[PDB]
Amino acid sequence: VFLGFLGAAGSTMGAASMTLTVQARNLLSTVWGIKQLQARVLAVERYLRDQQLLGIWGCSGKLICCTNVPWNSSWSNRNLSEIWDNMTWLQWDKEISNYTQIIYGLLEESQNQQEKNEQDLLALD
Amino acid sequence: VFLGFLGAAGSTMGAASMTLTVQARNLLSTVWGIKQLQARVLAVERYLRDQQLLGIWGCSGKLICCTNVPWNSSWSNRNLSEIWDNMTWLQWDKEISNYTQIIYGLLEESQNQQEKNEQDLLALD
Amino acid sequence: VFLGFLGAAGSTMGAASMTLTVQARNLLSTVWGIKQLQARVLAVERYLRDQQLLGIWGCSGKLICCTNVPWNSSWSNRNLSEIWDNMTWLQWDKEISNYTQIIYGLLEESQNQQEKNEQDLLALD
Amino acid sequence: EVQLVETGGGLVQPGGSLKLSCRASGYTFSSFAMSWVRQAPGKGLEWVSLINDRGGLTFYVDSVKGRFTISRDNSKNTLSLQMHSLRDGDTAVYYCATGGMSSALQSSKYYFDFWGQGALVTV
Amino acid sequence: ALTQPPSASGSPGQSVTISCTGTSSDVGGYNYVSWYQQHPGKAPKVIIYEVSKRPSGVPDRFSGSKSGNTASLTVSGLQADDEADYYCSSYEVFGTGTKVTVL
Amino acid sequence: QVQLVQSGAEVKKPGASVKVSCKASGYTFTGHYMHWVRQAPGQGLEWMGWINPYSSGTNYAQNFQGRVTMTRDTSITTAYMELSRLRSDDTAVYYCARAPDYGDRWDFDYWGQGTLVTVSS
Amino acid sequence: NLWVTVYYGVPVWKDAETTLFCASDHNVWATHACVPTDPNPQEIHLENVTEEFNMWKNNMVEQMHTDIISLWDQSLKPCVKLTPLCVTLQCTNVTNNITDDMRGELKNCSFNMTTELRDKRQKVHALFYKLDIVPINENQNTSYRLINCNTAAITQACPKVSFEPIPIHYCAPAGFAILKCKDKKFNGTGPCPSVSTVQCTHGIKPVVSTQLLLNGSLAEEEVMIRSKDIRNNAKNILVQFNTPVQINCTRPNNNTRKSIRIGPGQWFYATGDIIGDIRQAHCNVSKATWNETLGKVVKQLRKHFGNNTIIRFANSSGGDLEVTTHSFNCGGEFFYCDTSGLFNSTWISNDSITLPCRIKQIINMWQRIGQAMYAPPIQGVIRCVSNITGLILTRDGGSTDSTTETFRPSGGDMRDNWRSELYKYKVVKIEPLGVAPTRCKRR
Ligand SMILES: *[C@@H]1O[C@H](CO)[C@@H](O[C@@H]2O[C@H](CO)[C@@H](O[C@@H]3O[C@H](CO)[C@@H](O)[C@H](O[C@H]4O[C@H](CO)[C@@H](O)[C@H](O)[C@@H]4O)[C@@H]3O)[C@H](O)[C@H]2NC(C)=O)[C@H](O)[C@H]1NC(C)=O
Ligand SMILES: *[C@@H]1O[C@H](CO)[C@@H](O[C@@H]2O[C@H](CO)[C@@H](O)[C@H](O)[C@H]2NC(C)=O)[C@H](O)[C@H]1NC(C)=O
Ligand SMILES: *[C@@H]1O[C@H](CO)[C@@H](O)[C@H](O)[C@H]1NC(C)=O
Ligand SMILES: *[C@@H]1O[C@H](CO)[C@@H](O)[C@H](O)[C@H]1NC(C)=O
Ligand SMILES: *[C@@H]1O[C@H](CO)[C@@H](O)[C@H](O)[C@H]1NC(C)=O
Ligand SMILES: *[C@@H]1O[C@H](CO)[C@@H](O)[C@H](O)[C@H]1NC(C)=O
Ligand SMILES: *[C@@H]1O[C@H](CO)[C@@H](O)[C@H](O)[C@H]1NC(C)=O
Ligand SMILES: *[C@@H]1O[C@H](CO)[C@@H](O)[C@H](O)[C@H]1NC(C)=O
Ligand SMILES: *[C@@H]1O[C@H](CO)[C@@H](O)[C@H](O)[C@H]1NC(C)=O
Ligand SMILES: *[C@@H]1O[C@H](CO)[C@@H](O)[C@H](O)[C@H]1NC(C)=O
Ligand SMILES: *[C@@H]1O[C@H](CO)[C@@H](O)[C@H](O)[C@H]1NC(C)=O
Ligand SMILES: *[C@@H]1O[C@H](CO)[C@@H](O)[C@H](O)[C@H]1NC(C)=O
Ligand SMILES: *[C@@H]1O[C@H](CO)[C@@H](O)[C@H](O)[C@H]1NC(C)=O
Ligand SMILES: *[C@@H]1O[C@H](CO)[C@@H](O)[C@H](O)[C@H]1NC(C)=O
Ligand SMILES: *[C@@H]1O[C@H](CO)[C@@H](O)[C@H](O)[C@H]1NC(C)=O
Ligand SMILES: *[C@@H]1O[C@H](CO)[C@@H](O)[C@H](O)[C@H]1NC(C)=O
Ligand SMILES: *[C@@H]1O[C@H](CO)[C@@H](O)[C@H](O)[C@H]1NC(C)=O
Ligand SMILES: *[C@@H]1O[C@H](CO)[C@@H](O)[C@H](O)[C@H]1NC(C)=O
Ligand SMILES: *[C@@H]1O[C@H](CO)[C@@H](O)[C@H](O)[C@H]1NC(C)=O
Ligand SMILES: *[C@@H]1O[C@H](CO)[C@@H](O)[C@H](O)[C@H]1NC(C)=O
Ligand SMILES: *[C@@H]1O[C@H](CO)[C@@H](O)[C@H](O)[C@H]1NC(C)=O
Ligand SMILES: *[C@@H]1O[C@H](CO)[C@@H](O)[C@H](O)[C@H]1NC(C)=O
Ligand SMILES: *[C@@H]1O[C@H](CO)[C@@H](O)[C@H](O)[C@H]1NC(C)=O
Ligand SMILES: *[C@@H]1O[C@H](CO)[C@@H](O)[C@H](O)[C@H]1NC(C)=O
Repeated sequence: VFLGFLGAAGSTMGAASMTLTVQARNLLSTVWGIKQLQARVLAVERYLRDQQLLGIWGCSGKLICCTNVPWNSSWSNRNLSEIWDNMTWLQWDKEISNYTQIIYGLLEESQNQQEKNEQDLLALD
Repeated sequence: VFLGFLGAAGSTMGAASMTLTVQARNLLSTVWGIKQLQARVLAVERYLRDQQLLGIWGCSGKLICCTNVPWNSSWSNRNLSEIWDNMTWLQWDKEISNYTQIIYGLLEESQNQQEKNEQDLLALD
Repeated sequence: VFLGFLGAAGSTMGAASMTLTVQARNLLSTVWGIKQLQARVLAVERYLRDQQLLGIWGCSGKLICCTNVPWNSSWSNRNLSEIWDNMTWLQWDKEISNYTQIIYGLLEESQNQQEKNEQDLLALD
Repeated sequence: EVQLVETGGGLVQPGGSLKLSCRASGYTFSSFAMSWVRQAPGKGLEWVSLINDRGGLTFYVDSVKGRFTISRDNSKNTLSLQMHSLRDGDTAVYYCATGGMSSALQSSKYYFDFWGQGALVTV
Repeated sequence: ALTQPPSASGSPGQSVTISCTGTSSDVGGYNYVSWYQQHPGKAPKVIIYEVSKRPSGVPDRFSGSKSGNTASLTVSGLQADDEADYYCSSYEVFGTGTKVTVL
Repeated sequence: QVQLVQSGAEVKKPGASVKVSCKASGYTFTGHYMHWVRQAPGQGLEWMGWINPYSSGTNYAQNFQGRVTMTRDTSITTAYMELSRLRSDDTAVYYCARAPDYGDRWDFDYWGQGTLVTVSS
Repeated sequence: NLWVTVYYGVPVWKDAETTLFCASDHNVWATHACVPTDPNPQEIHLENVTEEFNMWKNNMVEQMHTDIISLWDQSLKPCVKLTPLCVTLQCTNVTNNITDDMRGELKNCSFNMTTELRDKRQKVHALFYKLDIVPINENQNTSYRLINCNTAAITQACPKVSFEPIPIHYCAPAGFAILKCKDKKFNGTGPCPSVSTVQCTHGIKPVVSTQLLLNGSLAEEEVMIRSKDIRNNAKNILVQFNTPVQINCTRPNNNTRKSIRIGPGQWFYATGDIIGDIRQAHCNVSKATWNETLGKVVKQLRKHFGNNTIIRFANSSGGDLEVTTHSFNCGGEFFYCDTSGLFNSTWISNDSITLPCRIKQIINMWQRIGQAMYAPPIQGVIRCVSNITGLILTRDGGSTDSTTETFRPSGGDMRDNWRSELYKYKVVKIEPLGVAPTRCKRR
């Protein structure tokens, strides 16, 4: 499982988006019998929290998920070639750390809950 | 995350159904280093059990999920206006505690497994 | 919950595929207060790992999941009647233990990631 | 008490881009779905478009599906209809009405309960 | 403060009723009224607790109720092992005592 | 088996002190209030007081306040009641009784045998 | 017509009992293990919610009781054991100038103590209080023993561990919530129409005391009288004040700490001597403030016992020293103060008070078996200012006069003290999953 882990860390975002399963499979597994257990418990919570995010968004069970949130040029004005072909995910995460929680809120609030309510109302027509 | 938690506990079920993400995000996180760890483990199991229910039903990854189980007037004869507009979720849960496991069984047994088998058979046509 | 557990272990695979929820619901729950806690933690990890497999495949939230991996006669030349009507799951698992990781790799690599990328490209047409 | 009052109606040429606006009062605007229904001078009633209570789901007849755009503002209590590429067949009195659908949490409202004065449109 | 008749009497097969009367007002203080049976020579045993509950192992014959200030026991099915002293209690007050004579 | 075993009968003169013990067994001693109730021969039941065997706190009836002392020992699981300055009418059967729980209920589930104390000249 | 719709995230809860964890801003209550607190903790008001609360069945009190006892044992575990101190003591009366209040309370005891070398002994002398020393024999041999030597082993408290109570917060784990009753006239039990949800409780100082509640919470408007059953004299009455009464407790004696090496790395801390005169420890309360506070308490008790009933306060009728006196820990010293002048009054419906205090250095906290603690002396003079925020009273039963009610101090069960702070908090578990009819059908 470990093999290939973080190998595309220095690759472009496009090239590094085809190895998502390699990172995904590496997120899940005498006081030293307690502390290690705590670490195991910690890993589970982190995994579940990320999965919870994917579930409050319409992204449950997916590694690549398309959404209805428009991109804002304030978050980033770079082209697609300057993000996917000429840029790595670490650089992108360093720039967009500043805006992550606005995008997360837009993902959580407007799009998924309005879409879910609209499916609730279309299903009773 | 905590902010707004249980705020719609006294609101109507309709008004309180638009805040589901607020409760959903608050379900997941020296003998005192063990007992607290047990509590953390306990929370995970509860979360997973509820998610497991949603998965055995056709509701995985959703906060609002529509099903094929007809409502039975024996469970409740109240109108929709007397449930969603003039009633809270605590009152509803107190009345329908008596019938919860019948609805859960109907959700688990007839609808999801028959639908899943019917998709298994439609996919081979 | 326990009632009916593994009851179809000796039944045919077809008959034993209608009781999947019974096994699914039984996977989730002083040094003896630590060891038992470790066991609980262990169960969670196993559950999550299996769920993770189902998520890296296109099978999240499903107990029966159809895929795009063709069956290979090298894995098994038996008919459908000799698998579903005249055979149990333990016998099938004993034969196909030898081939499980090839099928798992084909499930993980070609079909789901190519399908996910193709949906990523169809959604922007 | 429910008072629907349409405006923006008048005369336009083929290819015109005409905007009508229906103002509502006397009831909770955001709690009801709204529709536009048209009546040609010499014919009966024809349903044109439907918008839900939240303004997120819109439905149209095939004959206007790519030309008309129903919209609503729930703070201002204003329903609106923007018609582009108006055709000779679109000459009619347009009425705004309350009803046509409801959310899953309400009773069925598959009918038009309240109606407007009407607004003449001559293409 | 919990007056009781001085004596009561019954015949084998029929039923007897003992009454306890409280001088004080109702003031919802009579929720916890217990009854005791003192076979001569021994220590009292509890027949009713909280007006109309029975300790496990007590026969259904003993059964009391309440009405405002008053509160009563009913020994229905009187035998010959009912020659005891019956006392009503409200917390610390004890009843005055009724000697139930079998006939 | 829950048991309460009291000391044997005693003969006292007026002006003396008498101390009656009650050994408890079969339950958690600190979890139930201990009550002392006396019954003179031929008369009804008279409640004397209670002791909290956990906190050691006591409560005496007004008839006995100033004369009666109640104590406990959790090491040997024993409750004690001492009456000073006995009088002629003080002759009675002194019972210890266990409350069904921690001071909420006054319907005494278990009683001791009863210690007969007679006071005479 | 209607179909089952599943909702996840439903704001519904059930009564629950769980293990609440800790938050706090060389301490008895650990504090390092306890999680650090978070600034500006969120409080959310639940509008249109009425929730039943029972203080008298609140598992937060039982958990706090267990946690404080366990923390005390954990603090005592690594400290020096004083088992060698069970030797014959030769005690005489102190020869300094001693006030009559203290004549015979403090004894000068000499004994043969061990040293770092197992083949040597030292002749040493320490000052001990009379409430910690027992005559070995009835005869006047002047040979005495420590009070605990026959029944329990004694451990010295670590001098570096402060006995000052610090506020602690009890926090619910994920999936659970703490509901706080915000009604300001809440009698303890029943529906609460004004409810909020909190991450954690307020800062609760686990102050250990009897008969008086110290450094607690005040009632918002009026004195509150809370009892599980006000007609049951076997249950305690918790009185919560709306204004604090300031109490000033001092140990006037200047004190020294003498260090005696009893083992290779074990030190025993003796009082040694007193510089200057010897005076009795005592507490002062304002007479007028206490008298108005008692007037308010009587005014509130008449709401339960009658407008025309006489309310009398009298001293404790019995029990051990911890419950017959106002016991408390301040400055590191344990005071047992005589409250017979606080509760000495009849109230018919129509300066300062000095409470003498005795000191013990050998303490058996709670009522554990076979474990006692020696309290090392504190150097200097201890001056302590505390707020009295409530009382624990017991009503005299078996009264032969129905026109008068008599109340006496009680205590000794610390669950009644910590229930005076946790009375407004309830723990519930969240039930986020629910079903309801809607018109939406699955395709
Ligand atoms: C109710 O609350 C009040 C106010 O918080 C509280 O009184 C306070 O008590 C503490 C601890 O006894 C006092 O702090 C001490 O003050 C003296 C003054 O000289 C210092 O010497 C002390 O420090 C020495 O001891 C410490 C260990 O205790 C060592 O860590 C330190 O190095 C020193 O050796 C210490 O600071 C505080 O001054 C009072 N406050 C007032 C206003 O009097 C009271 O105790 C609480 N009541 C109860 C019953 O708990
Ligand atoms: C306690 O007793 C000891 C002796 O057992 C006293 O110590 C002696 O005190 C006198 C005072 O004049 C000194 O001269 C001696 O040298 C001391 N002897 C030792 C062995 O130290 C001590 O002072 C007494 N303390 C009190 C407070 O009474
Ligand atoms: C590193 O960059 C070079 C170009 O400089 C590229 O050819 C190579 O594939 C990159 N490595 C990885 C692991 O993507
Ligand atoms: C983009 O962000 C800015 C603030 O940075 C905001 O004012 C603007 O409305 C946003 N644009 C869109 C289209 O959401
Ligand atoms: C977009 O592409 C052009 C191509 O010439 C490049 O020079 C430019 O830097 C890019 N712009 C941004 C904002 O990334
Ligand atoms: C966000 O702000 C930080 C400073 O607070 C800055 O380092 C970062 O680069 C900002 N974002 C962008 C896109 O520059
Ligand atoms: C509480 O009820 C009132 C009507 O009595 C309503 O206006 C208010 O919005 C409700 N509060 C919440 C939080 O829903
Ligand atoms: C509704 O419940 C009753 C029992 O309460 C049952 O007999 C009846 O068949 C149910 N109706 C439907 C339509 O499932
Ligand atoms: C349904 O609505 C009517 C409207 O008049 C109301 O009076 C009635 O109580 C409701 N019925 C039920 C069963 O809730
Ligand atoms: C279910 O039964 C319980 C008593 O067992 C009762 O309290 C509850 O209200 C019942 N359900 C309904 C809808 O009344
Ligand atoms: C076991 O096999 C027999 C036929 O030999 C069959 O009738 C029976 O149903 C099987 N048992 C189970 C549990 O499937
Ligand atoms: C089946 O497996 C064999 C090896 O066992 C492999 O060579 C062959 O290509 C596989 N066939 C298909 C259709 O994938
Ligand atoms: C397939 O079915 C036939 C039917 O006659 C059976 O005899 C044969 O064994 C089966 N073949 C395999 C490969 O399982
Ligand atoms: C796989 O190989 C093992 C021996 O390594 C053998 O026991 C097993 O039966 C093989 N698979 C099949 C289908 O025979
Ligand atoms: C010593 O003090 C005691 C008090 O414990 C007293 O009774 C005794 O008389 C004193 N003896 C003297 C001064 O000799
Ligand atoms: C200490 O021991 C000596 C003998 O070494 C003995 O005479 C003396 O009395 C002892 N002292 C005490 C205070 O017991
Ligand atoms: C609180 O009020 C309830 C009734 O709502 C009552 O049972 C209880 O005794 C009251 N407590 C006090 C101290 O008055
Ligand atoms: C206590 O005595 C010491 C002796 O050094 C002195 O420094 C200190 O000031 C005295 N303290 C008081 C409060 O008198
Ligand atoms: C207490 O009051 C008395 C009154 O005489 C006074 O002398 C003493 O100093 C006071 N004590 C304190 C600690 O304030
Ligand atoms: C207690 O001490 C304070 C100063 O710390 C003083 O103002 C107050 O009057 C004193 N109270 C009493 C009752 O002596
Ligand atoms: C205490 O207050 C009461 C008010 O009820 C008053 O009658 C009495 O004189 C006061 N006593 C003192 C000493 O202030
Ligand atoms: C209580 O006061 C009386 C005098 O009224 C006294 O004899 C008795 O010893 C005191 N009790 C306590 C515990 O202080
Ligand atoms: C109690 O009050 C009486 C007067 O009723 C007084 O003589 C006595 O000194 C007081 N006792 C105490 C201990 O303050
Ligand atoms: C006593 O109460 C007052 C008013 O509530 C407060 O300011 C003060 O800090 C409190 N004192 C202590 C020692 O807690």
